[PDB]
Amino acid sequence: MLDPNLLRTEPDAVAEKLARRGFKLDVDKLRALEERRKVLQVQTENLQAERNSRSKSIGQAKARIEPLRLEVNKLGEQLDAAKSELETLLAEIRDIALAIPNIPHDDVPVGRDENDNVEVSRWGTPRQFDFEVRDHVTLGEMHGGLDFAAAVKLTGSRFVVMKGQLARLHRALAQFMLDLHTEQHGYSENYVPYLVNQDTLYGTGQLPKFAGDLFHTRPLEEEADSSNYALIPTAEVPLTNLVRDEIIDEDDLPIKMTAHTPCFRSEYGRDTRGLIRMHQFDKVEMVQIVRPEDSMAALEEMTGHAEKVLQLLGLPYRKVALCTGDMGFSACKTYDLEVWVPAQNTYREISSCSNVWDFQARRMQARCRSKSDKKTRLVHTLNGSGLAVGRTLVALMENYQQADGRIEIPEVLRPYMRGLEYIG
Amino acid sequence: MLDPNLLRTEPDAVAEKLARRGFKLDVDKLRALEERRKVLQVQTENLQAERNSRSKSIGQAKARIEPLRLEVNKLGEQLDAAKSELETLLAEIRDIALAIPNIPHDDVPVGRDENDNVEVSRWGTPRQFDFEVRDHVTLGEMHGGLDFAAAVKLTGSRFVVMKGQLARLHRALAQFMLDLHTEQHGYSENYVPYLVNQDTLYGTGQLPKFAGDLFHTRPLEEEADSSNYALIPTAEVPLTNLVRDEIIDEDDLPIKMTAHTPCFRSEYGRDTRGLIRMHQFDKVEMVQIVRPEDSMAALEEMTGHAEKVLQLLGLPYRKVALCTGDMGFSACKTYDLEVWVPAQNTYREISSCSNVWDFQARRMQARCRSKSDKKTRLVHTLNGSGLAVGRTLVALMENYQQADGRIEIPEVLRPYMRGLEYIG
Ligand SMILES: Cn1c(=O)ccn([C@@H]2O[C@H](COS(=O)(=O)NC(=O)[C@@H](N)CO)[C@@H](O)[C@H]2O)c1=O
Ligand SMILES: Cn1c(=O)ccn([C@@H]2O[C@H](COS(=O)(=O)NC(=O)[C@@H](N)CO)[C@@H](O)[C@H]2O)c1=O
Ligand SMILES: [Ca+2]
Ligand SMILES: [Ca+2]
Ligand SMILES: [Ca+2]
Ligand SMILES: [Ca+2]
Ligand SMILES: [Ca+2]
Ligand SMILES: [Ca+2]
Repeated sequence: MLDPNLLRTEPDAVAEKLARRGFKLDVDKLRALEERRKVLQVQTENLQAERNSRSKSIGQAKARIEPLRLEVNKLGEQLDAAKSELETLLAEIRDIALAIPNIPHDDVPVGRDENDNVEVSRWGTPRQFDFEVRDHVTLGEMHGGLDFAAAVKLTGSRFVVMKGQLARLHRALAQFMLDLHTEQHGYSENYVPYLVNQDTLYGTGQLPKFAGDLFHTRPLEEEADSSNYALIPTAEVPLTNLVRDEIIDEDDLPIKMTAHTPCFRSEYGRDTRGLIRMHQFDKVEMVQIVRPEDSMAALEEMTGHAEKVLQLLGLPYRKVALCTGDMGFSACKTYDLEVWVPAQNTYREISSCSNVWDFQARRMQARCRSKSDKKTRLVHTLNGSGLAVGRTLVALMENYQQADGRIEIPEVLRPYMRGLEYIG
Repeated sequence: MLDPNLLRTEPDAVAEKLARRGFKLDVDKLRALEERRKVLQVQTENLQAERNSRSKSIGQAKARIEPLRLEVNKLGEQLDAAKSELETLLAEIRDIALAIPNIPHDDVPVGRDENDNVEVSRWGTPRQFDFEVRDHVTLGEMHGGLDFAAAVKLTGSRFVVMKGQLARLHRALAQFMLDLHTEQHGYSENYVPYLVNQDTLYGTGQLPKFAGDLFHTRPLEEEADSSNYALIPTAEVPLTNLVRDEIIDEDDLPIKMTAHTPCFRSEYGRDTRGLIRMHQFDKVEMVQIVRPEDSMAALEEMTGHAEKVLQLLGLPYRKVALCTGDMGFSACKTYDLEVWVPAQNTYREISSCSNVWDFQARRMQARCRSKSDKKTRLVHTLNGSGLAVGRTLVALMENYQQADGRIEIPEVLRPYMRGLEYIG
């Protein structure tokens, strides 16, 4: 959510910044609804005042009454109707305001799509192979460790069953990422719900615009009106909402959180084969709750935390600053890490690191204050993959493959694999 | 599913064994539907034969035809109607047969409920405290590590947010269990889908009788008729279904599988406070696919594997043989492990270990064969908690608490906690 006062005082300037994302704000419709809202607000608050007054006239008459009793019930009918009308108009203005993406930061290059994104840095040298490169799918079949057909039988398409040593390697990856961020990077570990409510989804921006990208659960019989849940598309959703309706002491900031969770999404034709696009995938998420003036330094730090995973694993990658047209809804500034994928002869996204500014903090009412201060202010929120675990397994398998199909275990993972050097 | 031939040849003996579970099989209704089914089966298969014959009369006439063309379309109408009627009757017989629980094994003591269960063994001596025992909820609040209120905000009741060192301890527990079973007990590790289809749920016995105990997901827009899924209530569901529609070589048995997953259930008034009853909980599951003659020896072995977790963690427990009236739907024989819970002054279930016999194997069409053999036979299936991770955390916190609220880390977990001796 954008600052309502910023929409009221600078709508054409807001519209101009949003135009860079390819988003067209309907200033006229929004203005026409807001002008009508002010008329109905006055009518309603006048009705509220007259009802409260005639109610008080009854209280002093019933102590010192049917003609006044009928008048208060007639006024009560009219006010309830007036409030219902105003609330429908408020919901309509809300539907527009909550579908507005975040204003891009001035650091963000202007562009229409992913082809306009700018490479910032590059690390490592993609390996030169002495044999024909096998993809992770072929390697998974050779070890009998990645079974797509069994997952179609159990569930359907875009699911996988991992078996044996490759399942153990996938686990070792998540353990290594969690230990790195909690031991070296200052993140606190968390176990979170994998099902969340509507308030949580509005808070981080999945609602109202991206309901179709979620798996929704039908309400429970014994919880009929309180269990309309959705599976989390990322640990960012429950972790960021931990500060919803909180006033944090500024001395307690930054709040750095990490979690390892399955991620459920329903986004065809693109990446039909393998682990790249899945309905369920594991991801080690990093979330930072910071002071408004520290968010840009925190973005650089958190991106470096995700880069450290790829460097210790010895996986060559490139760092890309996303353009205005390729950014996600909540982001004001994003860096993507793209890992070398040998069988695809290109770099593929493995992490997305964002500064959300006060966008989710406004929706959530997540505030901070210095003990002295007469008023609070909204915090800033940041989130980044450190990393997507299935895509790391793809990168690891393809980059560490041996001529016979054996997978060399990266040195940093060997302590997590009981010192094992090769799979197979 | 029970053997259909066993219901046809010994219905009163089947009914008598089921009576011990408190289940009343309607032999009369089942017999009346089956007698009618045989009448409709003859009528239909006669219509099939006459349609196939008159179709063949057209093929030889169109080479050597309207009076015969009208006759085949009239017969086609009648057969489609006859098949539709028969299929409705088959579905009705199926609804009864698929709601029949498993026949108890003769080893199982006869009883009505949990008060008729028999203690087999006991291990360890419950600790005597020099202070008032705090429950895990109070201990969680003291460390700031178990937050129920934040989970209500994120989702609703029967969810938890674990923060910091207690979240790390919960993870260390699951890592220790997985390593024990894969390194010492001969189980192969697996990554499974946490959403499953209707076939999978029928296969392990959740369907048709326990749909209300599940969280169901609404179908996806782009997968309208193939995505009616439910969240898994246990890793037993996807793991056991891995052998659905398979013919296994008997030399490849036993197939021993393990997985660590969240478990989603919707079962009020009982265990309102804490981690004992939750909508989401982690569990390390053990599944065995064995030869029919090895299932009873496998039950003893798998129960010992779950006991080994509690012994290495130094958690006193009791082993209980469940009576006929306290067994779960699929089980023919079950042992429950009940861990000492200091704040409750009793033993509480932490594991349920079952021999399912050929019940799920029949539903799934999971078979085995010796290379010589002219026919196959159904395998046996077994499943057991090694263990429920949230309930292990309860047991660990309460049994290892210090006077000031500090949690002593059990010796076997110290390598999984970087050598840390105490939380706090
Ligand atoms: C398997 N798979 C997918 O199917 C889709 C995405 N990803 C990876 O997830 C990373 C993070 O996704 S995101 O870009 O939408 N950003 C977030 O979720 C934020 N909370 C930051 O993590 C992508 O970069 C993909 O690599 C999959 O792995
Ligand atoms: C948190 N919580 C619950 O809310 C309910 C049960 N449990 C534990 O789960 C164990 C296994 O559940 S079961 O008895 O239904 N059996 C199975 O699911 C089989 N697949 C074997 O694991 C119980 O023994 C409870 O300890 C919870 O922890
Ligand atoms: Ca501080
Ligand atoms: Ca992106
Ligand atoms: Ca975001
Ligand atoms: Ca063998
Ligand atoms: Ca039980
Ligand atoms: Ca069972």
